[PDB]
Amino acid sequence: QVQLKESGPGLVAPSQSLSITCTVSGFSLTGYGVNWVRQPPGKGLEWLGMIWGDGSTDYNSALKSRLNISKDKSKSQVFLRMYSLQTDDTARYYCARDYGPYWGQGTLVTVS
Amino acid sequence: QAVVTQESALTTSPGETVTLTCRSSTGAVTTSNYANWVQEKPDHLFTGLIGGTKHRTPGAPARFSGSLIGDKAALTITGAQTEDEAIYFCALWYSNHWVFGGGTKLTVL
Ligand SMILES: C[N+](C)(C)CCOP(=O)(O)Oc1ccc([N+](=O)[O-])cc1
Repeated sequence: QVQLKESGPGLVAPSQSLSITCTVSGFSLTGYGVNWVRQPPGKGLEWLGMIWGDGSTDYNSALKSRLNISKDKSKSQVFLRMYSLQTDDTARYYCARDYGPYWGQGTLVTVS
Repeated sequence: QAVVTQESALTTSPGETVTLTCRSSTGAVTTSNYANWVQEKPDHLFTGLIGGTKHRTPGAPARFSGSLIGDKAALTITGAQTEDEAIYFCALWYSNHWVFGGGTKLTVL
């Protein structure tokens, strides 16, 4: 059994930034990809980025500048980061394992 | 830019065979686009159904099956249940990103 888990920070203020952590488990972080998908409250799913099992990471073009996916192999965590927080960023954020899929609970992130 | 299309919603009934279909704006969906199929349950529960255009995710029930049909991909349920009532999502790998469809609302009556 696989298991991912979105351990992020409660609300967040406009202008300030956020940071979320994916604690994967049940497998090696170099053997697959991990994506950060996010869904605005009452809205479509949206990809923000991915981080190859090798370390390469691609980014949703329009959200290039604010992100940063990365991961600590030993800690078994994958980390994601936006900057310049605004209202339309209040969404639930999830990390998905490649080759599955295998989704994470998510974790609502508000923005006040 | 690449827009993915799914049927907004579809109605069925128990024991029936249903087909949801993820298409592309650029052109025919292929094996290159690695079609992913995810089910959204209430309280926001995503569960992987179909992987690699057609690989049953090690968990999805045998009644879920993926494949390409024409210039598009498709998820079919063969003998649907009440509990299959949810919104299904599909993503399309366009080489370096992932594009999500708008979801299909499937009412099981
Ligand atoms: C395009 N890429 C490489 C960036 C992501 C592909 O991952 P996937 O093919 O969607 O997941 C997969 C891959 C393979 C199997 N299988 O049964 O061999 C199933 C699901």
